[PDB]
Amino acid sequence: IDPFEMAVKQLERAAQYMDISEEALEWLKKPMRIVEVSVPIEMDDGSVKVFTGFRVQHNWARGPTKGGIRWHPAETLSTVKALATFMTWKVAVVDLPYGGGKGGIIVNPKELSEREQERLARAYIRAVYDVIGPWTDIPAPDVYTNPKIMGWMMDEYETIMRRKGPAFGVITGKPLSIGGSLGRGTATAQGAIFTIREAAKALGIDLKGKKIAVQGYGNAGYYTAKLAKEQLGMTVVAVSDSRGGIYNPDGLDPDEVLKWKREHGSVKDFPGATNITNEELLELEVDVLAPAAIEEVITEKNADNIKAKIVAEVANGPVTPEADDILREKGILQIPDFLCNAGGVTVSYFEWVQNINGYYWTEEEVREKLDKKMTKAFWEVYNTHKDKNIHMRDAAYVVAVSRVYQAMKDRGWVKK
Ligand SMILES: N[C@@H](CCC(=O)O)C(=O)O
Repeated sequence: IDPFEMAVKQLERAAQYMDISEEALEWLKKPMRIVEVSVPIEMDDGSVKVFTGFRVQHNWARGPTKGGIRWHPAETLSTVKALATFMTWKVAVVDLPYGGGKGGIIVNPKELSEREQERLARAYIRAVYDVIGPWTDIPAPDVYTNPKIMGWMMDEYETIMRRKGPAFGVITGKPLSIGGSLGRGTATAQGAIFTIREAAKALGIDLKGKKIAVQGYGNAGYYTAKLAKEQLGMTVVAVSDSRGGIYNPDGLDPDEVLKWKREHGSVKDFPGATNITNEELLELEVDVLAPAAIEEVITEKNADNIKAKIVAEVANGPVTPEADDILREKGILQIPDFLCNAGGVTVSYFEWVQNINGYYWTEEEVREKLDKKMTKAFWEVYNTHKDKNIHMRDAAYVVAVSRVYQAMKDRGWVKK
């Protein structure tokens, strides 16, 4: 059903466990500003083709909006609005001076060439310039969008702004050569590792030598497994993909698996492991489950088959609302998605701070700062969950919407 309707219904259901006025809830139920523009480019055949681009600024009570740009052929305004609403909560839960935003272009980047991609990025910036800025709206990379497009977009924005302010801060996730940050590439997996470490500390289970399964061997999933094996002392026994999955009782080395992904199709047919499917990995005996794949994979059909003490939501929406209650009844600690993968937006915030200050940090400073914010965020959510006897998703929503509501009351946007 409609993504924005799902997000609004989730917020309504989470509003039951916290004191919020009706006017503020109605304010939060709709985005503050929605921009739909035409994005024309010159194709390699010389013809001009016009694309539809979106930019949604859900709420800027706590600061400038922040969200990625999507280049997907199945992108709609409703999906962008839903993701912007989720970005608002994501930046509110980790205490960032940001609001929630999102953008997108209905396009297939595979069919476009390199020059067409650069033209598309520059035209999107020229179209949405009036509503974006370093203190207004900071975009970021997302699906089918990379630091190269970030660099093109930053260059176009700087060309339009005539270098009259900090142009590097208009967009994050850009190359290190031009205003990039250290630790951006592994930000979300590092944040997820921090939240998993805190969840284990809060459960009383020692994670060294414990089984972990990660679904989806993408950028987030591979690094989640690699850091789980490296700094958490986990044991990656199973990983999965879009074609299938592999499983090994002794465990797998993330470097080899990623090496294999480069020579053969996906992760299927690992030499020493067993070829399994995605549902099999979901209902597999591991200590921590990390579904970093597409959304809606843990559902009512397989909710009661889950046997993982910790379900880390690296992806956006990997667990359905009824699966949340089923897992809570089963006594499984569930880390909400907009809290678990908040490391990416936190490191993007660090990059923005470095851009606006003109001074840049090292790897260690970024890592320690990210560790502190994710630890504080997880502890706030878990304390809210314990003091009120609610699902962890409800506690995270309470924590985020409380900050947003407080900012709205301070600004005088809403009174009661
Ligand atoms: N949490 C964001 C990261 C991009 C950003 O820095 O806003 C996302 O992946 O949607």
